[PDB]
Amino acid sequence: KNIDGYFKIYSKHTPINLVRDLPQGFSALEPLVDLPIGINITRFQTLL
Amino acid sequence: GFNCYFPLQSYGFQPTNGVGYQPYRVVVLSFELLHAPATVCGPKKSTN
Repeated sequence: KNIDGYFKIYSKHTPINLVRDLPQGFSALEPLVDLPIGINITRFQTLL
Repeated sequence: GFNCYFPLQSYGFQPTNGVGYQPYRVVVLSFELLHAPATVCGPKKSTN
């Protein structure tokens, strides 16, 4: 989330056992980091 | 040539120069505020 010039990141690693699709289980993401960057954001792209 | 001079001069920093011709190192600290959140701040005191 980019709010008020801060980029929030929340995250959760989780051990799974499937070949495809999202699991069914509920689990809440915790605050990872929070960055005071000030920039506007409208698009993004993944790095591989 | 005449009317056509190289634009830079070099200082004659002899050790026996009068004080007006001694070298001085200078630093200029320029502060600024934008709409980005503040990131440089003075230290905060704690009581016991």
